[PDB]
Amino acid sequence: DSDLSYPTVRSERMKHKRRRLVQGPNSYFMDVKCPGCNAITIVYSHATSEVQCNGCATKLCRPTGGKAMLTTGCGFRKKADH
Amino acid sequence: ETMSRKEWYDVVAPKNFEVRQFGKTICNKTQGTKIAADYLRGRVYESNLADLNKTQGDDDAYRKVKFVVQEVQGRNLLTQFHSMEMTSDRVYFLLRKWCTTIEAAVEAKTADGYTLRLFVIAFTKKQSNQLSKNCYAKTRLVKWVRHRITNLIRQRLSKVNINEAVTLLTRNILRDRLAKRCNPIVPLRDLRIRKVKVVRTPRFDAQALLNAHGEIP
Amino acid sequence: ANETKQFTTVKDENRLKALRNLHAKERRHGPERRFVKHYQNARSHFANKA
Amino acid sequence: SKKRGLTALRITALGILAEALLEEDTRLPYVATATWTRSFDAVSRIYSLITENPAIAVKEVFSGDLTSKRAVIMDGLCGLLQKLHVHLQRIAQFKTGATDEY
Amino acid sequence: MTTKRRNHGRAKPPCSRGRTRPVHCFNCGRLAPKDKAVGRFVVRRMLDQASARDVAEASNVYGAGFPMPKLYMKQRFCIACAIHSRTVRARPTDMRKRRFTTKV
Amino acid sequence: FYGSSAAKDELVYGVVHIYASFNDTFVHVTDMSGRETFCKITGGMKVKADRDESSPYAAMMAAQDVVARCKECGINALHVKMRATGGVGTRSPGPGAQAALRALARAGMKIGRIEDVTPIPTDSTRRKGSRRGRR
Amino acid sequence: KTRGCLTKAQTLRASGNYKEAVAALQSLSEHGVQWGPMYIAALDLLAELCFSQEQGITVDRFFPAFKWNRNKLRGSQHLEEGTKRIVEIAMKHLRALGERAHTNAKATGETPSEEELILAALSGVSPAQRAKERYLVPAETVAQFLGSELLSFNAIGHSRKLLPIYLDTATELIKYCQQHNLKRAI
RNA sequence: UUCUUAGACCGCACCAAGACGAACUACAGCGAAGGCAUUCUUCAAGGAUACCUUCCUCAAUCAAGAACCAAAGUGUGGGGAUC
Repeated sequence: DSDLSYPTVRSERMKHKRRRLVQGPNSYFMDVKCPGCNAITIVYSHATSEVQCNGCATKLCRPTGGKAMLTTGCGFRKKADH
Repeated sequence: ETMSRKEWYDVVAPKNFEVRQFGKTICNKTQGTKIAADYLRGRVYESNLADLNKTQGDDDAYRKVKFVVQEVQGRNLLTQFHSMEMTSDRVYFLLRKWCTTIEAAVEAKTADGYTLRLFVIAFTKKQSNQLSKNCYAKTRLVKWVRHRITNLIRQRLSKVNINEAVTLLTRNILRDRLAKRCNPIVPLRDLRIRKVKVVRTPRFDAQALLNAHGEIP
Repeated sequence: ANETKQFTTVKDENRLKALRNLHAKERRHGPERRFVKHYQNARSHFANKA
Repeated sequence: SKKRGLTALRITALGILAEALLEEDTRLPYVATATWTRSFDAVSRIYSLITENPAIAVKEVFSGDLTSKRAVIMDGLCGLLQKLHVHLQRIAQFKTGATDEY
Repeated sequence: MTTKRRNHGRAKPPCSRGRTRPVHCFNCGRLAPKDKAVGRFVVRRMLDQASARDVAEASNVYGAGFPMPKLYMKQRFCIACAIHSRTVRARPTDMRKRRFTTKV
Repeated sequence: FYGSSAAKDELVYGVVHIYASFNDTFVHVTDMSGRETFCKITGGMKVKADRDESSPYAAMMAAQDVVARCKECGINALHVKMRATGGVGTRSPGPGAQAALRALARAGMKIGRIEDVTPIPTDSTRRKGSRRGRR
Repeated sequence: KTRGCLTKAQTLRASGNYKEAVAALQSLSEHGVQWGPMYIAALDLLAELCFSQEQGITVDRFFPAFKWNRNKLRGSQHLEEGTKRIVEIAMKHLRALGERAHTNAKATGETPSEEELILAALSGVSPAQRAKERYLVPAETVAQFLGSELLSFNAIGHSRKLLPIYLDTATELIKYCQQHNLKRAI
């Protein structure tokens, strides 16, 4: 059990992102809608800035932490990785 | 001997404190150009709390309340608040190892000329389900407490006068309002007011004094 | 919510809750079942044991 | 807001003050009374400025739409008043008619 | 000669600290680091059991179930000072390596 | 006698400072202020010997002859404050207490609110002696 | 160990600041002077006095006091007296509260104005005959709750010498109800 | 040995000067080492973590040369409480 050329789920998913056999990212993109307009802006999950709503300006996120955190009352769908 | 020339007097305290007299003292005659009456003033006295005051006084006996003489009248002696304190032995009971400690020294003003310092102390407290033998705080955590301490003790006492103030400290009214704010910043085990002290005093008055003792027994 | 609430304490061990169960003005009526049970919490006033 | 004697942005300054005060509260939630009024008062003073000495709308930049001014722009329009309407309904919506609050 | 302790008689592992503050012995006023010196915490009766009765008797506050004050202090002994007064002792080379946490 | 004009048979408190050290005892008596005294009687005086100043016999033999004055002054009860050698000296007291207290209490004085007031520095400069101590 | 507190409570209510008196009664629970009283009853009276200022008492927080008081030991002939005293204060206060509520209702509503009148007019469909009943529904709730707890057994009674109390309390409770309006319960 | 009826020692109140920052203080933290513990304000720095950011071998180690370095010592001026 647990061949090292063909691991399970468990024996990958834990590990730090460079210590897989793949060395993928760890992040994704999203779409976000504001109450004050009809738009979709496309925003980065670990944004690390304040981003002004596409065509509006009010800030859809705060840059805080190692993962950025959406401004309140703004709805958010996710997107694929593919 | 000396004892022939000795007089007697009786100290009195404000009407904040329930038991008005609490002591009996001694002094010399006013013979000579000395006038011993002079040397009754600028004295100081030490009473326990719960002794000077009723009665009793719960777990309050450790604290020391101390006075001065502002003015002589009669064979009585009239006073005003000077310092409040605590015994040594007490503090070390509430001080334990594997916990943090916090210390703050306030500067406050009454609504009068009185200007004060309120030394404080507090300690962190382990959570009830905690499995860790550290209780230690960060730095930002600590500093907030001492911030949100100084502010409050300068906001309550700013608009409160002298006799109006002391009645809080003696009864431990402040401690309530303090700790119940503090706690969600980081958990506290105790807060106490370790010591209280007077720095700058307003200048002498007859009426403001006598109005704070009311009737004199 | 919880400020206005005090304590652990429902409305109530025992009769009160039964009395409110008893009937509705919507559905379920009214009188339905009678309890003979009552509960009151009492113990000696010291601190672990006498 | 008072600046030093002018009233140009004063207008802008009063605008943001009403919008900021009305939103914040953190309980329970909602606003009442005092805090509700300290936005209403500002809006009335803004409207007075708009009536009177204005129009005329000078220094910095003014418009009206779209870009940033911005309680001013939302008071265009009048989304600002809409936010007072929303919050008043809120206060009401929680407390049931009984005591003098009503 | 050898090494007789892994610690080296200290609470300092290498690659951690360079110097820890000296302190003044309770007894003779010798010095040593904080780590080397042996700490104890006393919790010491003001009066005897005997004595306490003969005071509390007269007293207007004590012996109501209200306890009489105790004296608290900490004491930091030097190594020689310690072993002398018999706070600590030499032990077998199998029971030398033992700990008891801070629990008394 | 020179006692109080206040009351009769109702307690009058003094303050009593019991200084304990390894080389002497003192007993001292004051009113409440500490600006005026009633006694100042020291263990040493009751012995002739440098050796036996601090030993428990000396202490007690002071305390007796203190209350032998204080009664006449009308002091019935007492408040007691226990002290030790210094701030750079030892926190531990001498053997001149557990002597002193146990005399006074059985000499027909009352007692209340015993305290420990002794110098404790936040910090000091140097303790007397040296890096290697007395040896 | 009863004075150093009552005074503390006095400070928390007489200057108004105001949940403090209740906090003080809680602090007050014995030790150390459970049945002297010599003023335990007096302390109890101060706690009872506090009705109705919002929040913090609404006096459904009372109840601990009844349980405490008593509150042994009863190795003396004061058990009956204590029970009677607690009941008496509670009843007296209840009557007073009722009286105040009644007065308020009678007063405003006939008359109006201007605020009551505007509310009635609004939509609001309603008299002030109707509206003033707002006082009454709370008054009823407080009374109902007190009865519901009071008569159950810490209070207690029951002995040859303790149960004869219990009927008196019931009579006081019920006669009072008959005066006014009411009643779901008891 | 030494200090005292020229009132020592002791008690209380207050002022002066210089040094230090107890307990909490730990098989804990930070710094390249030597080293660093009261509080508030302020000035520039450093490490770790987070990133689908940018650049694209710019690195490792090291005679010469250079900077830093406990306590004791030397010089000039200042301070002088404790040891």
